[PDB]
Order: sequence, then structure tokens, then C-alpha cells
Amino acid sequence: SMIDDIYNKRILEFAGNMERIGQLAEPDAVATVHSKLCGSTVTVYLKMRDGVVTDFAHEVKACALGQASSSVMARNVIGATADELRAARDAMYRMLKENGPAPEGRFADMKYFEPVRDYKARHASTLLTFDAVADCIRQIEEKA
Repeated sequence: SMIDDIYNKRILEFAGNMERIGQLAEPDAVATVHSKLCGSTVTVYLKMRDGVVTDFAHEVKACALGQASSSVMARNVIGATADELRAARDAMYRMLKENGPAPEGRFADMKYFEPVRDYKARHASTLLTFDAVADCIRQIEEKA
């Protein structure tokens, strides 16, 4: 089927229930990431301390896969370490581009994004939320 494997029931439930949409009051870093192919955009607001994410907010205007991926991030990002987030982003890259395994731990819900591997046109939109968070981490780290 592939299409029903891509737009599964979990993917459709994620995209429809995105939490923490908006902006943060006094964020430590703000990253905006754009997919030039499809025109999808994700702006992520992040607060951190001692290597741990303490607050999160984002504004999403992406396809269903980008919405579903941003929904999983908003449910599991608070309380995660920078190493946990880079590992999930690293695992997401290797799953879609290198036939790698699905991420695990607090990002085990990305297993439902495995059919997107054979759908190259949606790879950028799905990774928008991961690259926006990693850019905020890189900003807060650079401030030293």
C-alpha cells in the first residue's frame, strides 16, 4: 500500500494534536528552519539549563509528516538532554537516508515514521523540528 503505511493512524493522530503552539516569554534561543522544496517552516523556542531542556514552544506550518514529527517533539523534548536530542536527530537522519533503525527511548514514537524512508520528498519536512531544536542547542552552547 505504502500510502496507508505512510499516512498511518499514528501519523494522523500526531499531526492533529500538536501541543505547545506559540512562543516563549524570554527564550534562551530561537531557531527558524525552512524547507525550500515544499515551503514548510518551523520556528522553535527553547529554554535550557545544565544541559537539560526546561521549556519548549514552536510555531509549525508544514505538511502532515512535518506536523506529526513536530507533535512527537513537543511531547518528549522537555526533560531531555542535549545528547538525547542529538542522538534522536542522528538516528532520524540515518533512518531516512542510510536505511538505519528507528530511534528509541523518549523518541520511540518515530518508529511510525519509518515508511517515510522511501519517500524522499518528505524527508526535509519531517526533520524540521529536529534541526530547529539542534540549532537552538547550538546557539545556547555557542554563548560561552
